[PDB]
Order: sequence, then C-alpha cells, then structure tokens
Amino acid sequence: VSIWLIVFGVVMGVIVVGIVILIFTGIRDR
Amino acid sequence: VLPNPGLDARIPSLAELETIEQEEASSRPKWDNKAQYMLTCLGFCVGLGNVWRFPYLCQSHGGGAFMIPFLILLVLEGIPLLYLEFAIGQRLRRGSLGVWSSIHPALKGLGLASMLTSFMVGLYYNTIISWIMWYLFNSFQEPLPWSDCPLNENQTGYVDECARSSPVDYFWYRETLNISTSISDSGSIQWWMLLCLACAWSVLYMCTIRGIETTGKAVYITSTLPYVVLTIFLIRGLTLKGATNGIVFLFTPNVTELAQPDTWLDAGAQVFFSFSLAFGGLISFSSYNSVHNNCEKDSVIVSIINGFTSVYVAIVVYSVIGFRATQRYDDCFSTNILTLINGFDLPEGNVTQENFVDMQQRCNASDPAAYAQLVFQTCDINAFLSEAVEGTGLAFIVFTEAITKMPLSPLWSVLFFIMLFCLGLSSMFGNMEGVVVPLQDLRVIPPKWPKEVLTGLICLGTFLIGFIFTLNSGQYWLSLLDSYAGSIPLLIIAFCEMFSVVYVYGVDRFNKDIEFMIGHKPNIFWQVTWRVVSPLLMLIIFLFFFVVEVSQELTYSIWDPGYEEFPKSQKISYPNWVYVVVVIVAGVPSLTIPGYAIYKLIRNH
Ligand SMILES: CCCCCCCCCCCCCCCCCC(=O)OC[C@H](COP(=O)(O)O)OC(=O)CCCCCCCCCCCCCCCCC
Ligand SMILES: CCCCCCCCCCCCCCCCCC(=O)OC[C@H](COP(=O)(O)O)OC(=O)CCCCCCCCCCCCCCCCC
Ligand SMILES: *[C@@H]1O[C@H](CO)[C@@H](O[C@@H]2O[C@H](CO)[C@@H](O)[C@H](O)[C@H]2NC(C)=O)[C@H](O)[C@H]1NC(C)=O
Ligand SMILES: *[C@@H]1O[C@H](CO)[C@@H](O)[C@H](O)[C@H]1NC(C)=O
Ligand SMILES: *[C@@H]1O[C@H](CO)[C@@H](O)[C@H](O)[C@H]1NC(C)=O
Ligand SMILES: *[C@@H]1O[C@H](CO)[C@@H](O)[C@H](O)[C@H]1NC(C)=O
Ligand SMILES: *[C@@H]1O[C@H](CO)[C@@H](O)[C@H](O)[C@H]1NC(C)=O
Repeated sequence: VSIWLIVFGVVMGVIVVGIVILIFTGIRDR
Repeated sequence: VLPNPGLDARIPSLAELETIEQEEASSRPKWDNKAQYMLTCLGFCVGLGNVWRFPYLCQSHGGGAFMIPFLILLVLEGIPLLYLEFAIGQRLRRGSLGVWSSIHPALKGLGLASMLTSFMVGLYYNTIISWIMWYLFNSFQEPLPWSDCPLNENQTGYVDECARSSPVDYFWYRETLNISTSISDSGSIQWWMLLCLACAWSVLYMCTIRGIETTGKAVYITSTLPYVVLTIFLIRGLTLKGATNGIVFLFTPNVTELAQPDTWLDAGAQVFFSFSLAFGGLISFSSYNSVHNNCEKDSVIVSIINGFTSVYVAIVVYSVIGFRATQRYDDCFSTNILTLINGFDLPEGNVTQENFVDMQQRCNASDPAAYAQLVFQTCDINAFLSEAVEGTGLAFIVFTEAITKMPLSPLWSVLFFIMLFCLGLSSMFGNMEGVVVPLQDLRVIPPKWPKEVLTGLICLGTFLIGFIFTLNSGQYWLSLLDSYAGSIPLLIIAFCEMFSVVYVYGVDRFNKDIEFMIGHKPNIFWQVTWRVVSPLLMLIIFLFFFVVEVSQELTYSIWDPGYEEFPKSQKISYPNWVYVVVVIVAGVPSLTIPGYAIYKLIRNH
C-alpha cells in the first residue's frame, strides 16, 4: 500500500474539503 | 527631540481616540476575547527554537550559568522592546508599515525591512514543517521505517552506507532528502518532498484565510496542545533509564564561558528570537485591542511565560539525551563483555560491569598472547552526552532514535511530531500576519478582491519559490540562509524601533499618550532602559557580530557517502559565488532602512 500515501491521502482530503467549506461561507457573508 | 514637523494631522489625536473605536468596529477586525490575543502571542514567541536551539546553547555555553546571562539580557532588551512594541500599535492604530510611515514619512524603511524579513523566515520555516509532516505520515506502522536497514539486491547483506552509518542517519540523508555531496551538484525536484511541501502550504492557507477571525480557534488549539504534549513527555522522560543523568549534565556551571564575546552574542540574539521582535507581527496584533487595554501587564505576562518555557523544554529535551546516552553506554559496555567471553571461555553471567577491570588482568595473568588480539572500547559517559548536534538533528536523528527504544514506539512518535507541527503552525500564523498586512497598506491590488484572494496569492507565490529546498542539494540551501538572515535583519531593525520612538516621535509625547490609556506614567525602570540602557546594550551585540564574523572560517557540513573515513564530519569551505546570496538575504533588508531615507530626502529637496 505504501502506508504513508494513504495517510497523506486522507489528510489532503480533509484539507481541501475544509478550504472549500471556507470559501463558500465567505460568500454567504455578503 | 529630532525636529520633524507636522506630526499632528497625520496621526490620530488623543481626544479623538474615544470616538474612533465605535467606528472601527466596521472596516477593521477585532478580537473576540482577551485570551484569544494572549494565545496568539505566545504561539508567535514559542516555536521550534526552544527545542533544538536553546538547550544546546544552554549547555554548550557553560549551562547552568548561561541561564544567568540569558536572564539579565532579557529583563533589559526583551522586556523594554516588547513593551514598546505593544504600546505603539495600540496607539497609532495601524499595522507595521503604517506606524513608521505615520511618524516622519521619510522613514518608511522599517516597514519594508520587516516585510522582507518576515518573507524570508517564513519561507524556510514552511520547509521544516514540510519535513516534520513527512515523519508524521511515516508513523502508524509498528516497525518504524527508521528502525532497521534495507537489503540491497541479493538479500544477503545490508545497504553499504546503512551499515557504516546508523539506520536513522540513513533515513534522513538518503530516504528523506536524497542529499548530494555538494551545494554545486543539484538534481531533480524529488517528488515526495514536493507533495509534502504542497500539503504544508495548503494547511497554512486554510488557517489564515479570512485574516484574524480564523486564526482565533486555530490559535486556541495550536497553542494549548503543544503544552499538554510537552508535559506528557516529562513524566515519561523522567522514568526511563538515564534521565537525572542528563538533567545534571545540563546544569553543570562552567564560569569560564561567561568571559567570552561569543557567549553574549547568541545569548543576545536568542532573546530577539525567543520573542518575535523586529518582525512586524506584534504591532499588527496589538493594534486590534481596545484603547484602554493594559499593555504594561501584557508584556510582563508574555515575557514571564517565555522565560519559563525555555527552561521547561530544556528539561524535556535533555531527559531524552540522557536516556539515549545511557543506552548507548550499555550497548557498548556489553560488547566489551562479549569479546572476552568469546575468547576465554567463561560462564554467561560471568564478568559483569562491577568486575570488568579486575577480570581484564585475571585473563592476561592466566595466559599471555591471547589478550593481544582483543579489541576493547574506551566508551564512557560525558562523551556520549557531548555531541554538538543542533538545528535539525535534535529531532530527526537524535530524538527519533530514542523513541524506537521505548515501549510503545509508534505512539510516542505520533505525539512527538504533531507537537512540533503545532509549534511550526503558530509561528507561521505570526509570519503570515507579518507579510499580508504591509501588502495592503502598499495597495498592490484594488480595493475589490477580498481577503481570500490576497492570502491565496501569497501562499501560492511562496510555494513556487520553495522549490529550491526540494532539490538534491536542498538541505545545504536551508542551512545557509537561516542564521545569517535572521540575525542581521533582526538586530538592525530592532535598533531603529527603539530610536525612532524615543528621539523622533518623542518620549515625552509617548509618556503622555500611554498615561492616557492606563494611567500611572511608567516607572524609573522603564524610563532608564528606553533612553540609555537598551540602545547602548543593542550596540555591543551589533559590535560583537563583526568580531565573530571576521574569524570563524565559514564552512558547511556535507554527507559524502563515497569518501575515505566516512562517518565523522566534513567542512569544505563554501564557493565564492555564495557571497552573492549572503549579501542578498542579509544586506538588502538592512539597507532599505537607509536606502529609502536617502531617496525621500532627495526627491523633495
Ligand atoms: C511561571 C510560568 C507559569 C505561569 C505563570 C503565570 C505568570 C504570572 C506572573 C505574574 C502575572 C501577574 C502580574 C505580574 C506583575 C505585573 C504588574 C506590573 O507589571 O505593574 C507595573 C509595575 C508597577 O507599576 P507602578 O505602579 O507604576 O510602579 O512596574 C513593573 O512592572 C516593573 C517591573 C519590571 C519588569 C521586570 C519583570 C521581571 C520578569 C522576570 C524575568 C523572567 C523570569 C523567568 C524565570 C522563570 C520563571 C518561570
Ligand atoms: C484587469 C486586470 C486584473 C485582472 C487580471 C487577472 C489577475 C490575476 C488573476 C486573479 C484571479 C483571482 C481573482 C479573480 C477575481 C477576484 C474577484 C472575485 O473573485 O469576486 C467574485 C466572487 C463573488 O462574486 P458574486 O457571486 O457575483 O458576488 O468573489 C469570490 O468568489 C472570491 C472567492 C475566493 C477566491 C479565493 C481563491 C483564489 C486563490 C486560491 C489560492 C489557493 C492556494 C492554496 C494554497 C497553496 C497550494 C499550493
Ligand atoms: C569551560 O569553558 C572553557 C572556555 O572555553 C573551556 O575551555 C578551553 O579548553 C580548550 C581545550 O580543548 C582550550 O583549547 C581553550 O583554550 C580553553 N579556553 C579557555 C578560555 O581557556 C572548558 O573546556 C570548559 N570546561 C569544561 C569542563 O569543559
Ligand atoms: C549480489 O547481487 C548481485 C546482483 O545485484 C549478484 O551478481 C551477486 O552474485 C550477489 N552476491 C551474492 C554473494 O550473492
Ligand atoms: C535520488 O534518488 C533516485 C531514486 O529515487 C536516484 O536515482 C538518484 O541517484 C538519487 N540522487 C542521488 C544524488 O544519489
Ligand atoms: C564468575 O565466575 C567465577 C569463577 O568461578 C565465579 O566465582 C563467580 O561467581 C562468577 N560470577 C557469577 C555472577 O556467576
Ligand atoms: C595484559 O594486557 C594489558 C593491556 O595492555 C596490560 O596493561 C597488562 O600489563 C598485561 N598483563 C601483563 C601481565 O603484562
């Protein structure tokens, strides 16, 4: 599996989802 | 005292300040709590320099006593400076470049020197966090990847440089960095490192997206966690085998080291980095407070916790060095036992540590010419406690080797690398606040394009410049810039902040304005250190720099696996084109402070 790639995978997922949930709350503050 | 005209009608006035805060609730951010401001200021002072920089300097420079030096210099440079920085942002209600351009607008270079310094420190400190989260991804497996040597092709022997060196020393230089033999030889981008870099900058853009109303909850977590983990490491560290033998070694006084010009420089240059002075972030954080907020009580509480934490991390660090040195002394002394048992036919539990030397001479008096082929070791503590590793090796080749010999190895490595991560993150918040706010007062973008867009072009723009430290020679580039950069700019920018408040703004206007906020005009201790003591004490640190720079024989360490008598050290004397890089990173943040002051005085006249 190359076990460091799945941890990285899961972390990146959350990071991106978060940035998205962050740039759309900022459009619901206009 | 210096004759600048037109100071009024350029800064806000004192009777106007009671109406300015009921209109800056819009168009200016604001803290939610008071603890939200103290937790984001402790995270900007405490990070990654209390772990691998301070406990080495506390011991290498006559520890136990260096405490003395570090202390005095503190309640003399540090206190006064931090106080004057907290009380200048709350009054003039601007960032870092807006404060020094409000008082004598021909000055203006202290804002541009603080922005260039915060860009360069935060550029390479986001690569150290890139290395830290690479060791965090390679956890969550019970045989850790830095615990054993790989096999080569035929599965009969180890890889050659994993056997001559250590396996941990092999995981850093060949499986993380893939390092080259020189700074001249560089290769490709080394994909894994690049992915990690991406991750780091991404995690940084998520936390500092909407300015200061995100780094709040962020600071909370990224400021407590580090503390709790550090604690948990104390009651585990003081229990293993060889702590209280590495705590005593840290606190042995050597009073001869006090009479050295190199001691008081790095004790002085750590105070400007134990805090975050001359960076331009502590003025922009203080400018969001209320006008009647007590900034005299904040600068004492912040400096007491910063002076207590630096001792507290050194207790935790040297407990682990004391455990690793006691272990290496026992896995050395058991091989000197194993040599004579394999040569003189003695029972097993025969010839322990209590009876080594007397059983050395019982064998050579029994039969000569059988002791002459025996190879013994001269290993002893205070030689295993006394390696001079510093800067990145105290976490990647020293601390992570002692973790593998503990009971639960893949759990003390997850807890250790999330803590460093947190520290790095708080420092990052600080530096980011430092580069974004002066880039709004310059107005490089129109007053459209909201706060998500300017931070996104900084996090993407500093990502592409960070490709230098992902190369094969990328660790020689990061060890170059650090020291130099930091040191120089810090000291110089720190001197002109103490000068241009006392002698250009006026320390008598200052006193009045302060009293207007708190009451009780500051003591004789504040008036003495602001006027005479701390500007004088910051000159002999600047004079000791050009004494220790002209005689240290500037070199750097390489790895070089195909080299005769390999695993010792190497120093091979930097090429002549590297002075271009030294002049660029250390000179031009120092020279924009006179450079703009010469340009503005010849544009008018
Ligand atoms: C200890 C770590 C865990 C947490 C500790 C929490 C910190 C609590 C400490 C006290 C906080 C409460 C307020 C303290 C006093 C503020 C009052 C005040 O300043 O009034 C103005 C006070 C009096 O004002 P006046 O009424 O105008 O006279 O003036 C001064 O503050 C002058 C004092 C000079 C500042 C020197 C401070 C020395 C710091 C010690 C050096 C570092 C020690 C680190 C060693 C390790 C220890 C852990
Ligand atoms: C005219 C000359 C200037 C323009 C020429 C192009 C300029 C350079 C390209 C700039 C592109 C971005 C600006 C787009 C226009 C801004 C105005 C606007 O968006 O308002 C409409 C829009 C609102 O429109 P409405 O719906 O009509 O109200 O505002 C937004 O949607 C802004 C959303 C936030 C965008 C921020 C993300 C962009 C940067 C991402 C960086 C990610 C870094 C990740 C970390 C590093 C990883 C390695
Ligand atoms: C205490 O500090 C002194 C100061 O450096 C140490 O001193 C030196 O010892 C080396 C021997 O390798 C000499 O070459 C230097 O000339 C000495 N310096 C001075 C100023 O005399 C000393 O080693 C330290 N004490 C201990 C126990 O390590
Ligand atoms: C080691 O591996 C090489 C191929 O990589 C092979 O030619 C050689 O015979 C092997 N040595 C032994 C002792 O098996
Ligand atoms: C870096 O690693 C690659 C394989 O991942 C290897 O081919 C290359 O030789 C390494 N670089 C150096 C300088 O050894
Ligand atoms: C080691 O051997 C000597 C020789 O007989 C014996 O007297 C001694 O008890 C032995 N030590 C231990 C710990 O057994
Ligand atoms: C046995 O070897 C040691 C190590 O050199 C030496 O000091 C000792 O004198 C030798 N014993 C005799 C009887 O010479």
